[PDB]
Amino acid sequence: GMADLFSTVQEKVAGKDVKIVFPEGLDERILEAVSKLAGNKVLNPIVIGNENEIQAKAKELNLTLGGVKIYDPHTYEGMEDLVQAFVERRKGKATEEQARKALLDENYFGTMLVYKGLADGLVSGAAHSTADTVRPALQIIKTKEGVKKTSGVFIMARGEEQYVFADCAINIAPDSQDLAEIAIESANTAKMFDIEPRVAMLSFSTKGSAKSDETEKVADAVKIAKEKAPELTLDGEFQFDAAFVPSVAEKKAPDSEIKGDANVFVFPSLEAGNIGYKIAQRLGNFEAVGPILQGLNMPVNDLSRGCNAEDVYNLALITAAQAL
Amino acid sequence: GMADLFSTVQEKVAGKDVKIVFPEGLDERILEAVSKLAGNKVLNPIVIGNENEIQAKAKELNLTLGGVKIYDPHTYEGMEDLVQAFVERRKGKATEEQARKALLDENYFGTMLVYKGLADGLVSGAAHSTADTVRPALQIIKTKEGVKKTSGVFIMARGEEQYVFADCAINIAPDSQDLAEIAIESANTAKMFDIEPRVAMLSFSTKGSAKSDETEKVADAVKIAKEKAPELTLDGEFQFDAAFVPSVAEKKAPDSEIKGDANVFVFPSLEAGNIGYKIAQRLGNFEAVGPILQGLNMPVNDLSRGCNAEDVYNLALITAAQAL
Repeated sequence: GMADLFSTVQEKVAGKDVKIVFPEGLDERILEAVSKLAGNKVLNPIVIGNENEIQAKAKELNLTLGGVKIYDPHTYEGMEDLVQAFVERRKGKATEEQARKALLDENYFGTMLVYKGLADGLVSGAAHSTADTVRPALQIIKTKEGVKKTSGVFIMARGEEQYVFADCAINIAPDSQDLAEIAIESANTAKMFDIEPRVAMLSFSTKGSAKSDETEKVADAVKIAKEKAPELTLDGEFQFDAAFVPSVAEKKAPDSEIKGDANVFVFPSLEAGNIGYKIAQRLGNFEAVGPILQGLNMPVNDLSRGCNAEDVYNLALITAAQAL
Repeated sequence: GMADLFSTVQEKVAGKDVKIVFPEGLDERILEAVSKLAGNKVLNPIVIGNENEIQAKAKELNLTLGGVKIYDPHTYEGMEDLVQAFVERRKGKATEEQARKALLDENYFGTMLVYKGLADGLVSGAAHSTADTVRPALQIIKTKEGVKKTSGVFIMARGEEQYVFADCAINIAPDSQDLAEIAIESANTAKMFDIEPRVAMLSFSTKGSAKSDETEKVADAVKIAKEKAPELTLDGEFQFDAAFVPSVAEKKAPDSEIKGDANVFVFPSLEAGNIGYKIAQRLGNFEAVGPILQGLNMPVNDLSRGCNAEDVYNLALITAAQAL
């Protein structure tokens, strides 16, 4: 099912020994996943925390920290090189004493590391709010070329069915500019899982039906997106019908690239997207892969507190894929 | 499936010979439905339009207009009375010449009838925009006691599962007052189909998670509703998880009337509610009964252009139930 989908990712990732930092060094979920990732030599895990503590924790979990590297912010040699890199990146917003204090935090340390090439991607979240992960990710590592914000996609899968759901996690109330972006960036993220982009900007009316600011927003959003990325197959302001079942596509809106065959759905707002993926999951019995951030300079992803020890492993595979 | 749900309604409706007006007299969907309703003596259909025409059209669909009554705005004997009743209900907003013109419109004419007791409910929409149906319904018949607006609910059903989805059709951007309303009104409508109300005001966070205007809105809504209707089992600001799966309920928000067993979900906005019932339908493979308006003084419902001849039949059953 969804598993067939990760082996695809792990295929590209395995062997290229990509470094992924896991700030939550004492978390057994992280440890178990790290211990196994290193054990099968899929990628190079870098844990963060006190070595003696981490080592002892791994032993009570009957684990071994094989090809696993450990960095402790209170011992790390490159500190001032880092502390100085941080203050410079914060363009004055940070004193030296501040940066020093800041970098003693596992998430910030781990991010400075990804930032200075000493790691290729970060993976945290199993013991921090999603903000605490995405925060530094935005102060330090920043967004790529023509991107202004990050968004969280969700790979959805049921047997052969695989879709992407646009920003059901970060941006609360996106505007025309943002939606256009989420669409384009999601289409790129969908490439990673070997899916062929076909975006459908969702709303509560199809190409005209109801006309309010809400439908304009999405509509406007489609112009901007079609304008920026002309080749991307994406038409806009579709109800889920029009976007999902072909019969309804020709009735409500023919003469449109999307012929009721969209596989990347961009929601109009966080209220619709979050409730959306969740209904698809709990009601449609679709497997759902947690929020995957996108559009950053370097891969950074957020696990859910109470995640699975195998969720850490897979987020890791997705994160290392984004870096490759 | 859904079918059992209708026999339930038809059980209460059949025999009490309720009158339902169908303004779209020349529509074959209405004619086929009206022909059958009258055929089984379920209710008393009143079609609106030219008799010779309607009669001729019934002929080419191999229909008989048995216990079906036909009213023609251009012939109706009580028209003078109706025009005056309209001007009065339009408190000066309409001239006499204007009300006369207005009442020659099948939707307005059928609404005036419902309004003066000559019919019990109206059913239109098979050939008019949803605006054209709800318009006169709001100028003429109006909202009940303490209701300020209408909202469109959807009965959802898959096998044994039956739920109600809050305003996925009328109100674009509801506020705390409206959401609170939609919740209470939807809980009542849910009674009609023999469902035991358990409202869950949805959003993108559970009791506290994220705090923005958006979560406040819904949260505020829950106070207003619990205040107004103390006995109604409804707790608020749940993500769909919290509302749908018990495991998630005790984790994210125990000490709440809703223990992951909600069966009436009130969405925070039309973008979420419309995209929501449709994902449930096309992905969850749930059967969805089109928009059912609620809270008006007299039943008025809207079919979708391109509905089923059986969709008219069932909307009629529901509309007649709302009247009883």
